[PDB]
Amino acid sequence: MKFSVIVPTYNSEKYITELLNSLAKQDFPKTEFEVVVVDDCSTDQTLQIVEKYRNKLNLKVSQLETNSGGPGKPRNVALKQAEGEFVLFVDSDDYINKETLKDAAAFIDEHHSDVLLIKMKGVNGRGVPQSMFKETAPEVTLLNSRIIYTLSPTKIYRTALLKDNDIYFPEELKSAEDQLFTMKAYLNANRISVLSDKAYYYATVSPEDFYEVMRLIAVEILNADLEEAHKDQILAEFLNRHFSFSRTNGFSLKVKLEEQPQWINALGDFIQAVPERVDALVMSKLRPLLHYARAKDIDNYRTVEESYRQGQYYRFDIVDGKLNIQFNEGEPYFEGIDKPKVKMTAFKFDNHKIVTELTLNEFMIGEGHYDVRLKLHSRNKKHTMYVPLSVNANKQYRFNIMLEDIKAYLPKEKIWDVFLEVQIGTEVFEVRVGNQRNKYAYTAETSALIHLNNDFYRLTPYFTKDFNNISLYFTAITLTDSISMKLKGKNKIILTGLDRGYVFEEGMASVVLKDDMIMGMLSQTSENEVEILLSKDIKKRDFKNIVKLNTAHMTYSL
Amino acid sequence: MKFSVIVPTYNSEKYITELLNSLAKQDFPKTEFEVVVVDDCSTDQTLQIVEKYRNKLNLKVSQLETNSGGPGKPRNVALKQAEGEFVLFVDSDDYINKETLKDAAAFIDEHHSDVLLIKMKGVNGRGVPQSMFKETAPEVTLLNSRIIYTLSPTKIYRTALLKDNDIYFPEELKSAEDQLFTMKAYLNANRISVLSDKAYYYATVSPEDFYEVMRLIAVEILNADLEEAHKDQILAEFLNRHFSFSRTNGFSLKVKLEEQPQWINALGDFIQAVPERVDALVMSKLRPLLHYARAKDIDNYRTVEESYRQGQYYRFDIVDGKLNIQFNEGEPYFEGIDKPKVKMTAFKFDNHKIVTELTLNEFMIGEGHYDVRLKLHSRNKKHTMYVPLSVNANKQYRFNIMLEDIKAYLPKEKIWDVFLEVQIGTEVFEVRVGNQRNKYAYTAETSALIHLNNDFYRLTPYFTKDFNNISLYFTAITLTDSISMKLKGKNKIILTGLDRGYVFEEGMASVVLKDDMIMGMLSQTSENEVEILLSKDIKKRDFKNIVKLNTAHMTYSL
Amino acid sequence: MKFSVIVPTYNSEKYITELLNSLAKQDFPKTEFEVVVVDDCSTDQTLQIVEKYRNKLNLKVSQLETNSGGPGKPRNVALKQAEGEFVLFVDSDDYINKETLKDAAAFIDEHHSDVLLIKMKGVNGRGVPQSMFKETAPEVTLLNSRIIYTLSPTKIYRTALLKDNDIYFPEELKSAEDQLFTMKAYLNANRISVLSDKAYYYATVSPEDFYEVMRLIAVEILNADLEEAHKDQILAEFLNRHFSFSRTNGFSLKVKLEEQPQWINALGDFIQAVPERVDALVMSKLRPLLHYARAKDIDNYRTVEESYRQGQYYRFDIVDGKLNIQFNEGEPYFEGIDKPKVKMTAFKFDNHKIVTELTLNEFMIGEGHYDVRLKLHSRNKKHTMYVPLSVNANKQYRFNIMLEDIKAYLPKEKIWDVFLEVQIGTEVFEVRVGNQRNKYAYTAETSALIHLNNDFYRLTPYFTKDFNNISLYFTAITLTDSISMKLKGKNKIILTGLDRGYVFEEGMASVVLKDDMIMGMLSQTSENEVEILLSKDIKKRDFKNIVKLNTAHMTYSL
Repeated sequence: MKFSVIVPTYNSEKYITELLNSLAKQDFPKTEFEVVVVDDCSTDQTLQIVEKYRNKLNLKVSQLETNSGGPGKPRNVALKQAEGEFVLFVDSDDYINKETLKDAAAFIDEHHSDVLLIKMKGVNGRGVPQSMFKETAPEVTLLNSRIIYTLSPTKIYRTALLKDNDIYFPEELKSAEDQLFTMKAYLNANRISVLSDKAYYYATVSPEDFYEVMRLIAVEILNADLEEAHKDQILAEFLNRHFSFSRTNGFSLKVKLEEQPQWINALGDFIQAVPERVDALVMSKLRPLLHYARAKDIDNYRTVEESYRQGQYYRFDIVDGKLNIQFNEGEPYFEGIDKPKVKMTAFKFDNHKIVTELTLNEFMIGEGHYDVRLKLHSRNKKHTMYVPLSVNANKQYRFNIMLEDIKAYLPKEKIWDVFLEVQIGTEVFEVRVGNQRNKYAYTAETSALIHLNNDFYRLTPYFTKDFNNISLYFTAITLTDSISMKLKGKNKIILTGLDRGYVFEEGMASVVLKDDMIMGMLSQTSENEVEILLSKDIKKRDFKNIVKLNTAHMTYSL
Repeated sequence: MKFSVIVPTYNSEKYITELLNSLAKQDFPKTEFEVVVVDDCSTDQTLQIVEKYRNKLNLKVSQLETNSGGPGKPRNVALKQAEGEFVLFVDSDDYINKETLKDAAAFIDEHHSDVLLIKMKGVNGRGVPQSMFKETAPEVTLLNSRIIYTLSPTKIYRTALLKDNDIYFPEELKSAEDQLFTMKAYLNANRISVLSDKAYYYATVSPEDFYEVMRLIAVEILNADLEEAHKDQILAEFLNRHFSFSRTNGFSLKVKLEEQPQWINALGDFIQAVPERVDALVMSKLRPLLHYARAKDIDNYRTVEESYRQGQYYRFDIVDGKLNIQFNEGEPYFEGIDKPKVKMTAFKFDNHKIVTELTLNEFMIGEGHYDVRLKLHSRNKKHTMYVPLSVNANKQYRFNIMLEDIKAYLPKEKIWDVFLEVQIGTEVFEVRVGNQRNKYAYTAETSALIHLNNDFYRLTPYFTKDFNNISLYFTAITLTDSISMKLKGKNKIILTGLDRGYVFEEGMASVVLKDDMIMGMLSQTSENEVEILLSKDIKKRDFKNIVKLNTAHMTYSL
Repeated sequence: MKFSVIVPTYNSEKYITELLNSLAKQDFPKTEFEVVVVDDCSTDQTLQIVEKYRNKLNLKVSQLETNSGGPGKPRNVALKQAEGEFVLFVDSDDYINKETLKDAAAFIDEHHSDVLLIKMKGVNGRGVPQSMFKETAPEVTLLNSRIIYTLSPTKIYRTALLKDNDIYFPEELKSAEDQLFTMKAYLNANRISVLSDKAYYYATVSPEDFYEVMRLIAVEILNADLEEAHKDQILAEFLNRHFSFSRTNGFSLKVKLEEQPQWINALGDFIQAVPERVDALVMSKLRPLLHYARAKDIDNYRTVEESYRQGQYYRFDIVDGKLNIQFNEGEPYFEGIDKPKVKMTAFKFDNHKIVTELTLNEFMIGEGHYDVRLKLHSRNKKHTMYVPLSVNANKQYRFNIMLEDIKAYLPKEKIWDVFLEVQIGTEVFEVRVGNQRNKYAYTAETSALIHLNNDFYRLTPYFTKDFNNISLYFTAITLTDSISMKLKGKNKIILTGLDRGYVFEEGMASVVLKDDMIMGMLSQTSENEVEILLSKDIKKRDFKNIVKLNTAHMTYSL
């Protein structure tokens, strides 16, 4: 055979039908795949609905003598019963696509994959991460990709890869038992593949056993058949993920103060299993958690997290976007802790204002103790412009760049670079924003009209070619050469942007003649067109005498 | 017996029945507690009411020869008559819970407590503090707990603890004679417990006798059988409560000038008893007061309290959130002295922006030496929002909360608390506003329409129930279920608020059809109706086809 | 003979007749003055023209054997020949007022001056100090007048003062030689006077010599027959002028680098004769320059001058308006080193907002390290308003003052003066603005209409009489007494300011009736006339029934 579907079931009567159908609707030969469903001793008509697919699917039903309490053992007993060339672990609450086994079998015969990663899609609001399923790579490792950011068994593994190297689910450890199964596959797979052509997989205690599994992963990486420099970098990105997205992230804040001695000890043996040379590779804000984990000093560990949330430190000084923190009278100085990273999460504008939203992802300092201002620096480093913070929420700072405020300053230069100024007392940081951002919500070269001294200019936001950073292009134009004015119907004025697009502020509008004016409603139909739904009909001979044209906050005389 | 309820009555004919019912409704054996009632020579029929409880309770009735002037003497006369193992001082105007004695004996039998503190709860608006009854603790001392913040005799004392140490209420001092009693019992107790499982207690002249009690407390603190360091600390926290809550707090600003020399002499002999070494442990703002109390200088004492009210000082400078104040010409320099009083004098809001005016009534620093920001904190303390200062005048700080800038940050949570950040260099003060304010010029549950991603929400400014503090409530609504759109006449659209009133910005407003628009005005008729006086008339069949409806600066899709 | 006029000439043939005529034209008896011309070995016909006057004047004519290169040796030769009671030096290209000797003679006989300054006047673009010639003064000193700011020898000196004290021009020092001569006269003079009734005097290389003269002056001052504190004070004034206006100012920025060591060595020897106690007496900015001059250290000296000129300092803070500056690593801090100049480069306003731009023309600290706010201060100093910065471009600071934000605070006072507050940490500058400005863009008394609690007010910018600064006058008005409203045609409403112009924001506007509304476009046709071009006709009977008039952002109930 080719595949072998393993399904851990436990009290899944109300939704096993959604999975047994996906396996039946499979666009794949029935003789080249099987479904091994081992039950964890259910108390409902679960096997009785599975047996409704014995004729539609090659089936191997098994049931444990007693309940195990997790998908660990049901997947292991089914792993010994699997006779196919590959395995696919699917929980009973999930389902797959109709062409999942078809596209996977072809992808195997072309790249000869040992571990295959299919892109997942979340239903009913389930994540399911995405940082590794943006492209289709026939070969990845734990450094050049993000496969280390997903460790669930919802992937495709080679049966010989897991049986020869002895890779089974730890039955005794019911806490995150899956993270060891995948990491053992990642370190022992000669080639790891990521498939991302469509949506394939559709998903729906004492900290002792948890921190033991983490220690097992740190040991498997150090003892794998890889280069020593690569072993700690793989272990570093694993600590980059554990201390940021697992339950360890801030346990001294949430876990009861009575049970924190139980946490710091179990976590202590995990970090003690990681060499102290790896601390230079993990994220700099995690090193104070790595030192206080080995020493098992919970009091000094609870303070490091409390010093991060509220941004209060006992003693500190800054050396270029990186601080040197002393969390207590006598504790050592952690140096090289982190210029703050800036990502432009939003960018909207028109002929009235410019609304940007810069978000500070990695800023160790707490919010409120530092002041930020948006800097608009010229290319020749002569003129600049500072726009204050309009409103902020957490580390999302929104600036409202009103054009009327900066109209009399743009004609100084044609290239206005957009920096973000960060200041803490007397230390001013100059971060160039642009290279990290979301998808630009406009078409390229989309400018906005600016009237100034009976002349017309266009403020063109664009990204530089060097480092993809955003700037503002301010140059003089001619109206009749950029935007055409036509009369659609008898109560609509269409402004069509010829060479480029021109966005404008939607809402109320007003056109003016020598002796009459008509009110209208402006609305952006497309990126290079604008409709003005007027109140009364304007005759075409009156359309030739449009003296002035205003918006809801800006005016333009013809 | 296990308990001896001591009841000092005097003309309690109108409310002793509630107490005598609560003492009979106890879920406690009758032979374990006695009610020792000592009347202070009443003028009415108070005793005739007590006598009718002799068949339900083991009653002890007595009456002094003349009125003593308070519960002072009647509490000691009942103490010699009390033969139960423990005493319980309950005023003639208050009453206790059904399970008071029952939950007290079981708790004493489980920890052998010498002073038990039952949780007090006030009726008809009576404080009754709350800081020390947040938890049920088996053992607490005068430095790791707030038990010093409650010196009322309404507690459970061990008959041996009071008698074997000559702990009796002083008779010759009528002012605060009950604080020396509890402090004598606090220091001499080997174990102090606090029972806060439920609500147990329901509570309803020359200063020569006042500060004389305070003097006996300071000497009692210095002559206790504790460590010398623990003596000065218990003496300090006593000064931290006396000078903050008793009559000393600002007496020079209230007492007549002809009687302030009398006050500065009595308060002096109490402060002269406190060694000058203990002042280093008192709160820094009281050290100037403790100095002029020993010197008994009332002209310089009044100078300090007036300086603390208005923020004026003869010569000062700020050194890291702490000021060094000299109150007069030729006086020593008090250094290292360290929240402002806020009253929301105005609050206006609509579907466009929010206007609130927060005023600083009392601050220990002049304007221009600190920054202020408006904080909108979430209930779970996960999210936050800061609005920059729009304008200020002296100490009246006004903020403009533009809804367009904050619409992207509200749906993160549903409850937002309104704080007030005040940063002096780096030390921040987060003041909860709303309780002190002017009259709320709106009706309760008055919300405001908000539009975001074709959804309809409501911003409901409300006041919390625990502390009357203002907050904002964000949740979803159905437009056709909270607001109705009707046609008054032919040129008026009457917006009606059903379940709650909605405020909107008055001014220009337009309705848009598919191929026709209409200009109009917007005037808030009443608090739950809005008039849209249009420019032209509109037929009833066209009123059904209103696709979009805007205000002065906001749009809304129908 | 009252006067001896001493004239050094050198190739003066083209201009010598002007002086000789002015001496011949003196309204003074010829017997009572002589003219002593000593020619510095001219190669033209200077002497022959001079001889033409030997009958009109008592003339002594001499000529040196070789050109001395300067007036020093010629004047000394003449002074040895002078028999006048007084001498007057006039340069060969200068000339004197016809009434000079007559007026000076009378002044001398009334006051017995030993040194007599006579007011100078520059022709053809020359100056010529004036600041010490604003008044006539019979007796001045170096410390209570500005005489130390003019050291040329174009003055009247008592011959016996010079000869008895051996006061001659240094011949071997060719630079600034007249400064030593005049300093010596001042210090020996019993009375120094200034005669300013009219314009009397009409005026048309290595640094070893320059700084050698300066060192002799220091020695001369310190050795004078004056009080010790006075010697130090006089010397401080000489240093103030010398570093500010002599060739010493900025020498490390102008002189070739290879020669700056030579400058600092001659300058160093000069400053080394000045006791260090005197540095405390000099303008604070000069103190670092004095320090490094004494040490003859050009590298640190050049850094100081460059730091001043570019506003960059290695490390500094500001305490109460003065800077503490460390100019280089390891160097001493110089403390208490000394307001920015402000020009109002824009001012626009309407009934909706005020827009003003302030430009810092000169400021000892670069952009970004200070904060600025606009301050409105009531004339009685009781109330204050602060407006945050809206945007800034380099040192151009723009403030948008939204009148809706300040409407509630304006009624407290009538006069609001505009200040710019500049805060650097905790040192605050209050700079009154208006006296430096671009041309005010409105007719005087042009006002804005404000509506507040059913009452109408005008906000009127104006300029003060005493210092021409800008203030805001806020007072109540009666609308129908101040502004007329009339109908022009059928679709235009004209608002005319009757007593003053009223400026309104241009753009959309509306008039509201009790059952109707009409939109329009507002345009400012003149500075006291506003036109609202309505979207339709209005009957005369309904124009009288306008209840409400709205602009783009404001409403006015009529």
